[PDB]
Amino acid sequence: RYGPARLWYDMLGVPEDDLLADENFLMVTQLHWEDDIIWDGEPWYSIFPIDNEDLVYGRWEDNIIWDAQAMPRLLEPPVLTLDPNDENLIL
Amino acid sequence: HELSVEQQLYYKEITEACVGSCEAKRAEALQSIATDPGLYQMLPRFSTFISEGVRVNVVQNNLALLIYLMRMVKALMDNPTLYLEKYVHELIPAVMTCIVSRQLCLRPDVDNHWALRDFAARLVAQICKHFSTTTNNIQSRITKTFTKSWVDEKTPWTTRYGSIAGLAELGHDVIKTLILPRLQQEGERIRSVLDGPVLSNIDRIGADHVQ
Amino acid sequence: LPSESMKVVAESMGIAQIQEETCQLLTDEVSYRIKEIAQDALKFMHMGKRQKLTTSDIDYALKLKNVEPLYGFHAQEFIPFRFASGGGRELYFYEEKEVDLSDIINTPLPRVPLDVCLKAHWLSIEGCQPAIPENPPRLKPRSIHELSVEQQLYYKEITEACVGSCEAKRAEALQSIATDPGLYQMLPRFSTFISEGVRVNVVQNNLALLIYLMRMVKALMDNPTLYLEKYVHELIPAVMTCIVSRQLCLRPDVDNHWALRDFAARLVAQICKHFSTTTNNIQSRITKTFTKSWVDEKTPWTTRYGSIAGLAELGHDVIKTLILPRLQQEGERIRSVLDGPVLSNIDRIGADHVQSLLLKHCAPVLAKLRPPPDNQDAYRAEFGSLGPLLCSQVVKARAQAALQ
Repeated sequence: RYGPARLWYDMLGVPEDDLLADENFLMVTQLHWEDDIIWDGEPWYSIFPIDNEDLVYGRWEDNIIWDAQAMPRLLEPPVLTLDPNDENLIL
Repeated sequence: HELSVEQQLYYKEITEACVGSCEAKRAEALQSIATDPGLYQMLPRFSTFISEGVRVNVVQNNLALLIYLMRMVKALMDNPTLYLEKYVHELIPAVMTCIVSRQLCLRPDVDNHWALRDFAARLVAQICKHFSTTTNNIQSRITKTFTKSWVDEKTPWTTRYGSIAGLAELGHDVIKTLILPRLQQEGERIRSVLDGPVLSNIDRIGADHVQ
Repeated sequence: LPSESMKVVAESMGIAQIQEETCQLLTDEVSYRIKEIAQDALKFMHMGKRQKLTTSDIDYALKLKNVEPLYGFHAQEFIPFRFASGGGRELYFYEEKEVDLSDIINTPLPRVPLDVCLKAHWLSIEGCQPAIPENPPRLKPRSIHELSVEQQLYYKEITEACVGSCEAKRAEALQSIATDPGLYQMLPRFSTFISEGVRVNVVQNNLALLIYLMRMVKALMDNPTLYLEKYVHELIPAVMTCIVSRQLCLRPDVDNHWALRDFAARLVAQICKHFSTTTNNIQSRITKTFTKSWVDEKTPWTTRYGSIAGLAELGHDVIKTLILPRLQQEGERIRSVLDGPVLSNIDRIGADHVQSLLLKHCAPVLAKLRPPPDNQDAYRAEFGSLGPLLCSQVVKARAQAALQ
């Protein structure tokens, strides 16, 4: 309740504490990469970049609220997790 | 971890400037969000604020505060310094909620939910132009949600309007291979437009907006 | 067996006027002997470890029941043809039932296959099955990359070998790309390295960097294990760009080494044309871009030559339906370059290459649909571009056909 989004919590007043085939959607069949064609120019530590495991792996599509009234999964308040993988954060 | 008092005060002033007391402070707050260099360490707070505020539309169907939150997202995207790759999983379903939900209005007949529809559709086309990678599969997932919301019957004319708006803001090949097969659906639409018997319902304005 | 069939056999032998009970008596006796042998030929199949029931199983099942696996002929003498089989009769239902006796002599005999050898490999290493080609295969925690450090080191070695500092290193790395089974789950990083490379490698037209990347694309395509059409959309621009883009280096010399690039590149694009095909997405999209490259006015003589080559290997019908109504434009372009008179620009070289390629394609397009009559001056109705030399190319093609 007192963390980030406390303003929303206080405003609420809560106080505890075949066209669906996979290929159709592959972006080779849905994109104009013909513009990308350029006519005339004018490891003890992994070298490759590490991507957000939640974006790469998690199903963020369970948080999409398709219908406000009939929402299939009961959602819960989210705690701040302060991922330390990201640089630019002191801790 | 905890915000220092400087940025706690900056977060408070910037969020309360985009709630609707006056327009000039809102424009200066959005021009602050779009053009400051050091707003990281306050990006998770802004993402939480925006996603919870779009969720709070279900308790109070406020069109105006949703337009303000979508202009907050549009200002967050124009910032060159901050990278929204780690927080895009929160902003995608908020803009999606502003697109494909059915009651975006308090008075459904007079409120132009229609503009928060094409504004958020342009926003999600930008959010899947800048961030879609083959590891992400952002654009293919977004097209799949829009497509199975459009092809499936029983969907209201508002959410079909949102689906068609997003699919048509994605580009030309998408409307070639998604919209053009179901052009016969226009006949099913004109079933309820040219031909009655009920006329004074709210389906007609949404149907000819879709048309 | 059908009793009607037994009657046909009986009256075609001299035994006429057989009763139905006489005829039913034949078809339960012989249907038992077929069932007795096929149950007995399944013993040789189960002792073969083959679960196949080959043609030789019935030859041993017959010999087991003291009947000659003699098929089609029965020797009441037995001495010359004992229980050794003759391998059956190679006969069909849809056969011709009459052949010429010199047709069987003049056909080439099939190749005797390789003899049996003993190779060893590893089904399991201390419990784990290896992925060799002989086998079927609050702070959030600090995440790990989805590649191992052996895999990441392998990627670094293969990419630093594929930029072609040494040729033997390249060739192995290309074969390693062509047959590594575990090269999936590293394929995003290879596709991104290719794509990103060509785009910052055409800023300065570095031909080797490009010829090596096109060979890397060709080595990525013929690998049978990996699934490519998730990266097919990223791949199409990079292979296509090298063939028709302008050359920031020297167009006149490494012209041919650039046409050799356009060749190994036409290979990856041709794979894209033949594979990955669904309705009206890939082949028609690159065909439309090639045609609006062609109908383009005042196009670069490098872009023009590359697009001409690209539309050229689209197969049999594509040049049959597309290159036809455009000969006059090609001739006019050649005439303008010839007028010059300045030869300083790469325009003359581009024109000569385009004309030669178009003339060769037109030659078989003609050899293919029409007889080789009036090969002297009838081609003057098509502006007289290749004429008698085109006729000579058609004659060489006819000689190759005769050799075949």
